[PDB]
Amino acid sequence: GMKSKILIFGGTGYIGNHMVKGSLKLGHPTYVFTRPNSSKTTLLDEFQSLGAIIVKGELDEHEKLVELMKKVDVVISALAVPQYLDQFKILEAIKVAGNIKRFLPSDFGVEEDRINALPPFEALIERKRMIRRAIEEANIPYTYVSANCFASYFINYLLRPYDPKDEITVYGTGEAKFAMNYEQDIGLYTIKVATDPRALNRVVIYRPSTNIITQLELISRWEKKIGKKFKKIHVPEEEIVALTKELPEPENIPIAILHCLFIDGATMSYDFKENDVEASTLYPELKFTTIDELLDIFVHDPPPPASAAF
Ligand SMILES: NC(=O)c1ccc[n+]([C@@H]2O[C@H](COP(=O)([O-])OP(=O)(O)OC[C@H]3O[C@@H](n4cnc5c(N)ncnc54)[C@H](OP(=O)(O)O)[C@@H]3O)[C@@H](O)[C@H]2O)c1
Repeated sequence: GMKSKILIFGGTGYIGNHMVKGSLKLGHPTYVFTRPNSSKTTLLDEFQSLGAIIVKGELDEHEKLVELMKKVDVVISALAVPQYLDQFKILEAIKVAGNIKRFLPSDFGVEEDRINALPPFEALIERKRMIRRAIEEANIPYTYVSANCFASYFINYLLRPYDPKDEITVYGTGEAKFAMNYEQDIGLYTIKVATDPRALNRVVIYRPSTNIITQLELISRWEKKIGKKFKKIHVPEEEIVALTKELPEPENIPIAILHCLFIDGATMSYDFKENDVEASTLYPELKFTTIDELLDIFVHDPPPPASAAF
C-alpha cells in the first residue's frame, strides 16, 4: 500500500540480486530492469515467483526509462564498473520524470570522497564522483552507500575454502584492517536506508564493529574453525604496486583494489564524519551477520566463489 515502489537496475547482478530479494522480503513493489539478451533467465524466474515485476530493455531506451521512472518512487543502481557512466542514462530519465524520491547510484564499496588509491582504482573513483556531482548539482534526492567488502566474495577470495591447499596468500603484511559484510545483509540494509529519512542525501557506511578484521586475523580464526594450520605466503606491497603499473587493463584494477583494501586498509583508515551514517545503528530489530557467523556458514554451507567484471 504505502510501500514505496522500488526500481532496481543491475538486479540480476552479484549484489543486485540481494537488493531485489530484500526489497520483496520487505514487501516493496519491486521492478527489475534487465537486458533482453538475458542469461539470468532462471534467476529472473525466481524473482518473478517472489512477486517482482520484470522489465526487459536496454539503457538506451530513454523513453522506456522515462515512462518507467514515472511508476516508481525509488531507483537503485547496482550496475558494474563497465557501465558506470551509463548511469547518466538512468539519471537523465529520472530528471525528465521528476517524481523520484531517492536515487542510489552504484557505489557499494569504499568511501570514494575520502580515500585515494593507485591510478587504476583512482580512475574508477573519479567516475563515481562524477556521478555524485551530477546528482547533487540537479538536487536529486540520493543516498551514497559505502558497503565496504563483500564478505562471501572475499572469504572465497582470501581463504579459497573450496581448495584444500596448505598455503594461503597474504597481500602486503596482512596487518591492515578492513570491514567485510554479508551480501544478504548489504542487500537488505540498502533497501531499508533507501527509504530511511535518516539516510536522505547522506553517505551511509556499513561498518558493524563485529565485522572488522585483518587478513592474518581472518586466517587465524578460519584455522581454529576448521582445525588446520596454513603456511602463509606474503606478496610484498612493492610488488603489488609494480604490477598495477605493469599489468594491462582491466587486470591491474583489482590489483589496485587489493592494495587499497588489504595493504592501505581504506575501509578503516578514516573516522566518521559528522553527517555520516553507520547503518548497523539504524535498526534495533536488525543486525549484520558477524564474521564468526560468516565462517560458520562457510563450514556448514559455503557459497560459490565469484569474480567482479572490470
Ligand atoms: N565492495 C565489494 O567488495 C564489491 C565487490 C564486487 C562488486 N562491487 C560493486 O557492486 C556494484 C555492482 O557489482 P556487481 O559485481 O554486483 O555487478 P555484476 O553482477 O557484474 O553486474 C550487475 C548487472 O549489470 C547488467 N549488465 C551487464 N552488462 C551490461 C551491459 N553491457 N549493459 C547494461 N547492463 C549490463 C547485468 O544484468 P542483466 O543481465 O539483468 O541486464 C548484471 O547482472 C559495482 O558498483 C561494483 O563496483 C563491490
